Formats: sequence, structure tokens, C-alpha cells
Amino acid sequence: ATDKEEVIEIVKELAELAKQSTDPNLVAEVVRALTEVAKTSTDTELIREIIKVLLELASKLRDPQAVLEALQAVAELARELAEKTGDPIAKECAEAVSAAAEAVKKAADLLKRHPGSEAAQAALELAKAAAEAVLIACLLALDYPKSDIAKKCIKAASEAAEEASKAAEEAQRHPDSQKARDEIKEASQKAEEVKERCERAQEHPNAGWLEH
Repeated sequence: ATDKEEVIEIVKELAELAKQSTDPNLVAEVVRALTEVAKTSTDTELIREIIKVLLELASKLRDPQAVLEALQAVAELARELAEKTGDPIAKECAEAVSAAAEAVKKAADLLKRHPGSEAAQAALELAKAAAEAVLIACLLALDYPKSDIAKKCIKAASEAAEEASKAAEEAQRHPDSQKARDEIKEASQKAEEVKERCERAQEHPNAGWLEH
């Protein structure tokens, strides 16, 4: 623990390095390593910050296995962070992430079985959009746990995760239904708007790449 900011700078190098690698084993190690630090740290703000790095990483990983691995880790640390801080939102975020990962896993599994089912393609898109909404909503929940914006965007993003799971259920039953495709796509647009509305609410640091 040379310094709280130092370790924070360390994980970012690991996070950025995780995105650059094209080998799945090395990425899984980065998650496990990032998960170990937070699992051993007694500094909630350090844990909180590490989760934020994991949220952004899941957004940028291009391997489905690595994404789910990132979402699982976020769920784990978020649940631990909620118990420590006794903060309910951290629990809410943890549940929403798990709901999001599950729908993604369900939809991706289905599409593999019916690669030509447009309704199945629509279901995966909804699960992806729902997941992104959860990621952005968790980021607000962690930064502004007291804000009502975070309360609303977590409730909506959580809602999108339940719909994403229901869409995968109907799609499996009716892989050949155009109506089911249209409904899922309609629900997908709503979830995408949630993500965009919540993203606009977050405040980023006025620190350009060149300054740091």
C-alpha cells in the first residue's frame, strides 16, 4: 500500500493491459488479480474504485467469456462492498449485474442453437443493451449513492434486465415469430434510451489525456 492513488494507478495499467490482450487466459488472470486486491483490501473506496474499473472493462472487452467473467467479478465485489458499507444500492447494483449477466448468457446460448432466428438475434441485442444500462447505472450508484438519478437509473436498468431475460424465454419458444422479434426490438430501444439518458447524467473528470 505505497499509496491509495498509487494502487489505483496500478489497476488501471492492468485494466488497460487486459483490453489489449487477445488471449483469453491472460484476461481471466487480470480479472482474478483485480478481484484479489479488492477481496483483500479493507479500504471501501479502493474497492469502490476497483469495481468502477471493472465496470468500464466489461464495457470494452470483446470476448463473451471475458465479459461474463468481468460481470461475475463486479457482482461479487459489489455484494461484498454492500455488506461492508451496509449500503443498499451497492446490493441493488450487485443484483442487477447478476440479472444482466444471466440474460446475456441465456440469449447467447439460445442464438447458438438457432443462429438464423431473427427473434433470437433480437433477444441477444436486448440483453446486451440491458447489460450496458446496468453498467452505467452501477457507475452512478457508486459515485452518487444518495442521488435520486442513481435511484431511478438503477430501477430502470434493473427493469431492462428482467425484460431481457423474458425476451430470451419467449424467443426460445417462438424462434420463428416476427411479432416476437418486433416486441423485443421495441423493448430494446427503450433499454437503449435508458442507457443514453443515464450516461448523460454522469460527470467525467476535466482532465484531458495530455495533462495526465
